[PDB]
Amino acid sequence: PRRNTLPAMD
Amino acid sequence: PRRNTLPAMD
Amino acid sequence: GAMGSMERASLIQKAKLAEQAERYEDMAAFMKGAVEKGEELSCEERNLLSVAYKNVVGGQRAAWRVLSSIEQKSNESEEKGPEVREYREKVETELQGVCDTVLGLLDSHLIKEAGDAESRVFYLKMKGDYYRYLAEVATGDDKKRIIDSARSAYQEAMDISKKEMPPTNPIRLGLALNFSVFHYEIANSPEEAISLAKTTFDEAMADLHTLSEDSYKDSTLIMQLLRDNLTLWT
Amino acid sequence: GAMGSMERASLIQKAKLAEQAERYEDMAAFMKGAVEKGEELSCEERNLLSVAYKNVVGGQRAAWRVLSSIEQKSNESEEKGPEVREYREKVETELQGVCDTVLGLLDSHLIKEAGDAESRVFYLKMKGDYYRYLAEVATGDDKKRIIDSARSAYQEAMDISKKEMPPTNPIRLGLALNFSVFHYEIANSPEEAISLAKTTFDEAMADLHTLSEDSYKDSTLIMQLLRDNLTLWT
Ligand SMILES: [Mg+2]
Ligand SMILES: [Mg+2]
Ligand SMILES: [Mg+2]
Ligand SMILES: [Mg+2]
Repeated sequence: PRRNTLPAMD
Repeated sequence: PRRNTLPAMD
Repeated sequence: GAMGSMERASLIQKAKLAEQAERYEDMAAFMKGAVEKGEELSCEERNLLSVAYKNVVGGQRAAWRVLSSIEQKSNESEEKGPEVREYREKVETELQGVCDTVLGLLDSHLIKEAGDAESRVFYLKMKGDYYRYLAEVATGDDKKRIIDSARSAYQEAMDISKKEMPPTNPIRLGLALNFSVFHYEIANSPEEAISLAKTTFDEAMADLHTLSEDSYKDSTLIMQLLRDNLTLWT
Repeated sequence: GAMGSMERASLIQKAKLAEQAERYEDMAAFMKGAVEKGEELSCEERNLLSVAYKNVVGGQRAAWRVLSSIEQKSNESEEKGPEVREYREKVETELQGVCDTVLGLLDSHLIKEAGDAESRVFYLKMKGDYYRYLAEVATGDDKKRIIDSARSAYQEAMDISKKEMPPTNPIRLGLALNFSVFHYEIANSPEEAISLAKTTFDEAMADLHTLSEDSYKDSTLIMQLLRDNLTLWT
């Protein structure tokens, strides 16, 4: 589970 | 469901 | 050849790194440079060449089908101008360029040096496959000739594999799967498509007893793709 | 500018076709050409520019991380030669080139013309993001300067969004999520990372009552990404 950033890849 | 051919995409 | 100054062994190592990185354009360019060194390709190296170009052309075919679909829906409808057609043409031209690159590699000079059943059948399959991708987008006066260039390569591959390889050979099963689909969706021959896949499935089933556990897994994996197509078509 | 002869409206239409086709390199090149027309970008057009480059740089970052990992494992180990390092450098140079392209677009001249909160905060966020991707691969004497160029852009964006946008604004929440991650994994400031995400989450939660059902979904979607990071870090 990688931490989130925006926007996300397709 | 698409018919199969080889090789397949990743 | 931008790869002419790199070592063949470094080109092969970097194709494998590029697969692991999912960089298939780099993978294809590395394998193109390796082939242009002029030496025959090993079994593993053939798979790397095939895998690399199949992922590149696969992205272009998916893109082409999405744009062809939008373009058809806009020809049924509010005019939006030429943009859909122009972009579908640009992608299509790129796709044809990749198919021509692979066909040029097979013609200069992989096929004429392939003396073994497994190498020659492998390249003849690739030739049929990349003429088939050209045929998927062809509309002009050369469509019939393109289809026949696919059929001819597929047939010569089928003749050799029938004489030289067991019915369970993975390259032979992959060739028959693909040739079957050619009959179904390119040549308008769905009965031929169905007949070749049943016959291929049945003959390999009878040969499974001769196989090791790993060969058994390899072969049955491809028989399941044959069965899936038949379930879809019947 | 290879796109200089196409209409701005055709460049925008083809960026949307290229998204639907999953052709993000084409998408980015189309949006690059649109920006170079010199007109301000609309809200939708900003999203297309961001989406396009994020998918391109995302493929390169994933590839870079795989090669950096193989390269480290080979420096722990049987020497394989320079191929892993050379290929990781080539990808890295391509990645830095994409980040420099985006930063050049923001600097010439999107940021100086962005007078509205939503446009200026959006571009300042992008500036921080693309300095952050440069910082992910930087090792030399400019790493500290790169990190500070990210921090500085992120901070100016944070100051404007605090003065000009509600705590639930999706661009404000996205900015705080990304700025938080910068603290965590770039600036070695995991407590700052955690504090900004809790504070962002809490202030938006208190503002949710002012929102329509669609705005509510937009905002709560991004609050869930903030909560996931905090669950991962605590
Ligand atoms: Mg070279
Ligand atoms: Mg019948
Ligand atoms: Mg032009
Ligand atoms: Mg603490």
